[PDB]
Amino acid sequence: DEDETTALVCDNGSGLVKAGFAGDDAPRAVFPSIVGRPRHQGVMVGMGQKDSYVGDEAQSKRGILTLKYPIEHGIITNWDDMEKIWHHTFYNELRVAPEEHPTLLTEAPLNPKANREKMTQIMFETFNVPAMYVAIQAVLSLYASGRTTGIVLDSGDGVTHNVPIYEGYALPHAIMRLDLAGRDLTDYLMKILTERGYSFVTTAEREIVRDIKEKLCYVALDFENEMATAASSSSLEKSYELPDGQVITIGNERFRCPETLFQPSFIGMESAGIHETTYNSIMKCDIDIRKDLYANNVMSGGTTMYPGIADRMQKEITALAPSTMKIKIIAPPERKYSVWIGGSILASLSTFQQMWITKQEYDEAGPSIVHRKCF
Amino acid sequence: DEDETTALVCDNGSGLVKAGFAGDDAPRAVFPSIVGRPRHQGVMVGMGQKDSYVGDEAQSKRGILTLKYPIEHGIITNWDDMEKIWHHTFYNELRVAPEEHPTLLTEAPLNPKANREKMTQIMFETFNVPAMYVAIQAVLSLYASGRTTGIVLDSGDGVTHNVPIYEGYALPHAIMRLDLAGRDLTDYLMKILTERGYSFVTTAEREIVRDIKEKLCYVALDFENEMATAASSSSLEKSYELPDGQVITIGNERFRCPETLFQPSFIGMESAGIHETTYNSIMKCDIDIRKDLYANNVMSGGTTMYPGIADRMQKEITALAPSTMKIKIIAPPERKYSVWIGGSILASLSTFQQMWITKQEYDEAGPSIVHRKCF
Amino acid sequence: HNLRERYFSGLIYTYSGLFCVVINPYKQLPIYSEKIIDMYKGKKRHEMPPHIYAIADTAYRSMLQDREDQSILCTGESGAGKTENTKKVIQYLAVVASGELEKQLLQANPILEAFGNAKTVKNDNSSRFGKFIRINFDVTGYIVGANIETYLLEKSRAIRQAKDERTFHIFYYLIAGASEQMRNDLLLEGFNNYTFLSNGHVPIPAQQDDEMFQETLEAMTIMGFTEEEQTSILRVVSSVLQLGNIVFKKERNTDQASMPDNTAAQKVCHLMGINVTDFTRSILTPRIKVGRDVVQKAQTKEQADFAIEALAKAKFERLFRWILTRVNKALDKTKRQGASFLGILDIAGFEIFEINSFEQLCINYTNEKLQQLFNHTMFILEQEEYQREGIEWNFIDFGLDLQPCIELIERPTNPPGVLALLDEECWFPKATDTSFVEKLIQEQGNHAKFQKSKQLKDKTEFCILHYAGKVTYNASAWLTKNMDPLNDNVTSLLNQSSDKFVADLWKDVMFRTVGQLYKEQLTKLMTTLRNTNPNFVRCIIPNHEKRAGKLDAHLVLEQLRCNGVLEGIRICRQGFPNRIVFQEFRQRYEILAANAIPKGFMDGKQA
Repeated sequence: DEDETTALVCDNGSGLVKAGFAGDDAPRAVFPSIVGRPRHQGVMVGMGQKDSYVGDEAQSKRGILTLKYPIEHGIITNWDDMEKIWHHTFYNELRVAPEEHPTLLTEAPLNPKANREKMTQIMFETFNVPAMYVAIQAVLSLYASGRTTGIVLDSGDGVTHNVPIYEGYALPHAIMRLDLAGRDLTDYLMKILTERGYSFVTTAEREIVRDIKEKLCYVALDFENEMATAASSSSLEKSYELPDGQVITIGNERFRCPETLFQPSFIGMESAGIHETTYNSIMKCDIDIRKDLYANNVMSGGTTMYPGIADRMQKEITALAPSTMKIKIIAPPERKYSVWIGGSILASLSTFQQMWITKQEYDEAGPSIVHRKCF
Repeated sequence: DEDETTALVCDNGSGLVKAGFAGDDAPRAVFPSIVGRPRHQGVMVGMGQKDSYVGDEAQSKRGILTLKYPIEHGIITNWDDMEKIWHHTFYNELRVAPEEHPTLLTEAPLNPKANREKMTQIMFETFNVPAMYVAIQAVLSLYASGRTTGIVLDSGDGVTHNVPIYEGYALPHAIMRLDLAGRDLTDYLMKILTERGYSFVTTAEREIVRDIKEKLCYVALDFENEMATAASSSSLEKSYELPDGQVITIGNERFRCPETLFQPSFIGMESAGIHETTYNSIMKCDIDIRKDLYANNVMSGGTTMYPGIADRMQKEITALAPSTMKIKIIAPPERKYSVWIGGSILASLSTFQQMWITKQEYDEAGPSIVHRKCF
Repeated sequence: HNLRERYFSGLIYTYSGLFCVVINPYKQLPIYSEKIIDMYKGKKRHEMPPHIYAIADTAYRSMLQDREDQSILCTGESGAGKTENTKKVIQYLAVVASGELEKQLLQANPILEAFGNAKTVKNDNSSRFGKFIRINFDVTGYIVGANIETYLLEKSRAIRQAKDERTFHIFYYLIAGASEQMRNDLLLEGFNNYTFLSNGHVPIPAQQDDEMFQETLEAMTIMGFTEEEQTSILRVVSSVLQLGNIVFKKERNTDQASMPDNTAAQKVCHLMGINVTDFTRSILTPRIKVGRDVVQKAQTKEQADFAIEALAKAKFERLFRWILTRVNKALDKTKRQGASFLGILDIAGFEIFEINSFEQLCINYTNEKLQQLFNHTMFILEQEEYQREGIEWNFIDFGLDLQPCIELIERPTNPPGVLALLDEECWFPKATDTSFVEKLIQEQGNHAKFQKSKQLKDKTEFCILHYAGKVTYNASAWLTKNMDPLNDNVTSLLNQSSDKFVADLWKDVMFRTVGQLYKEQLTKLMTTLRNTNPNFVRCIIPNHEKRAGKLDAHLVLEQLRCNGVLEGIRICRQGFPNRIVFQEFRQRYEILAANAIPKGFMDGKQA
């Protein structure tokens, strides 16, 4: 559009996808990565007669629908429904053709090759984008924060990442590609709601639980105080109604979600947390250079939208440092979509001219061109 | 050229290159013959977009820096690092280009052809100096305190040197070019620190050790006694810490360095003693002449600037001599920089206009004009 | 020496290349009278010796007799012949045609002096804009209209000023000239108690904020401004001034909103009648316009005080724009055939100045594209020459001598051009003058007249080989006058004004940098010059101190190059500069190797 690349942007995380373009400081459109499809589609007495419920469209008649996720933890999983989402983002949400503007599809750092291929091929075979940057979902959170270096977190609904910006920036062993995100937060909220007695089995009810969380959730700076608070609906056991007559009373289970992000012990297996592999990224940086990234603990994502994410994550990372080194979280004026903001601002300066996969870049270098342009 | 030749002064040895101007009593800057070069210089939160860190600029970011050396052993070990050194000295520290500013550099006698060729070339191919001068490091320290005659041992943080002056001037077999500099005390310090448990491997840690040797260090008058004291943190076990919490309680190790000053064979080299080679360069003449050499043993340069140096060396030359010819040591009013100060004095003096390497001097007379002007 | 001894012998009006060099005495020489009106009515540029009336007839007879709209190019230092040559043509036409309406131009000009003219180096009452006075002619070529219009309103100057360059004079006219009664109606803090008027010259040199402020008020009235319309205008001057004082407190991380102490906002909002709290908090919390949504990623207080400077900039810009609007309301006749017209130019031409900055980059690049039209029409007349005879030589398009100087300022991406590198770094949610000079240096080769300065000078500075000659630019203070996060919430509040005339100014409510705005103002004045047969009048300094009968040919060529007329002369040279007539050749060269061809010989060619 404008005299920039003015490149379009699919801030396509795994729980949310943000349409937009360059010269902008905040997501143009937000629609969940969750694309939906009804259980009794056809004709019902209840439903609204659709097929591929791109985004929050999914969340509509969960009592009589089901809800898939074309991206799961940055793994762009259903690139048919992700094409639905890219159609949505550019062709529908942006309503400016992907086929016409350079687009920008955000991805988990170190995402599977297949998802990269989808993004590029699709911008260049389903959406015929002149030149699309498969942009690093975290590094965009970085660029939006007004920074180009530091601890680069993208935490939650969608997918969590942490890019270190040092002698290294992106390696299958340098960036935290944390599949621990608001998706796992949602799944755990579902499990504990079933524990209380709120049985949720279908992905429709899992998205019921996700919309619970993303609103009934708390980055538990102190999980246990508010947990006793939320054994009953005090301020932290909140209710959520599906319009079919379903009220969900979510106990400690609200803030039991983001703690899965930080402290995955809520689930019960042998795994790692967010701030931990975040510091794993910072640690590839030298002593002085882990010290360096500490300043810019840039953060974004879905769990960055639960109360305490800055305090929780920074308490943790400051602790995840030689005490000769303090750490500070950068909070964009919008985090969960600072992926979008950074991608679009990269699109704003000359920088997108340096970063897209061209349609030709794809058609020539296959979809591997993502790898050949941006991991 | 230039009645008071304004001649910039580069006290360049293995360690401290000292920057300054004609007719001054202390260098306008001091910075070792060390240039830092990081590992990968990535886009860090802490980075500099530069790779060439001249002097203590090498000592700065050792946590990621490898530290190369323009001069070692009075040998220019890197004229491009000596390009860095005179960019520093003159372009940076004197902040006046060695171009158009005569540069009364320093240079040890008996330096190999390479060092003189470099100094002149650097000065006339990186620095186009209208009038370079490399005067005798030792005779420069002589000219510092206002001397013209006497055996002037100069061991800067560069090479260890002594030019025994008498009714005339010294001999080539009676001139000390001791296999010694600040670098050697440094490396011995590194080894002996690793001995007790303060391990150093890289030029980062070795230059940690060099700044120790330059500062956490002491001319050992009773070396082994102090050693026993400083095998535990009692009286000379004095901690330098690498700022990651690397405690280096440099004990016996500190004054173990100036013991390599007086005994460079501690490292494994077959070199002689510093005060010993003073006595040697003394004896090589007639009774009256070798006696004049005996008399005035100006201890000068950086490595003769540790606590206890002058009288240690003086007891040395006395014990290391017959009782028929006495020996006395002069401590320059600024001894570590006495090389530089004599450079500055000769610069202000008419003598730089009688002794200097013109740019054309090198260009026509070959770089051997430094050989023709450095003695 | 022609120019010099001609002017000295009176001949201010020397032809040069193919231009009416007016080595301006700043006295309107009585070569504009009805006798010269008609001694040129019928007599285009080259028909008679060098005259704004030779060219004024080029214009007119193109207007009546060729039925072609016209534009008397009149370029050079502001007020260095501009009003001189402009009113020259104005009167030429006034008697050649039916002028009256341009007469309000002369009362527009003080207001233009107030809000559009900002002081400059080579002129004190200098139009820091370039205006054009379009005299609109009947099909009979009769002045039934005349409408003036100003472009290069250095809204930057409305906020941050240049050396020897006051703000738009009214800002000063306001504090000194607007009464302390007004100074409180206008909450007029002092000249430098206001963030703007930081320029040292409180009054215009050879002038005063008081008297030209009363020019401002009364002339606004003659244009149709009530002294309460004027006084809200002045509240705008002063509230723009207040804006720079309105600072929105920032935070360490990229955050959104803080300014508790909105007393300077209290002042801007008393003057503008807008709310102090809406103004403030919505500069704290503006809705950043990002796409399908206008999200409260509320501008970082970086962009908040940038929205402050933007409010002041665009506020005073539309102030003087509505002002020039009333200017043209009572200025032009609402009745006109105007089937032809004459846009006579009054711009600060190629400005050989000491401050060459955002406003001055835009001004010098403006004169670049203007003297491009000028030298291209010189190319037109040079081609007219070569086609007049049988001339196998049709030498280069001569305005092309200007082009590499021009995209140097213009290129917006694909490593971009100077003012548009500025524009890039203003498209950022933050301000990046560092990436601005990054782009300056990396792009100096992407320009063709970018003189990126030395290893140490280029780091924030550079040069731009302007057609004024190279002009060195330190592009480091441009984003602050160019970021322009014009707070649509606060500018809407300016429409939500309770000072209703203030609302009239910004009934119009982030990105869209001011570098692009000033390129826009260039292109406006450039089309006003070029849309016609560009009529060749030049405004030349024998002294920019506004002197008559005094000259050094130095200043002559200074303005010639500043009008491109030194370049236009080189360009006649770049073409066929001279033309030895056939019989001239026969006279001249019977003695010179004719030898069978006595002078006055028979064969035009063969002799």
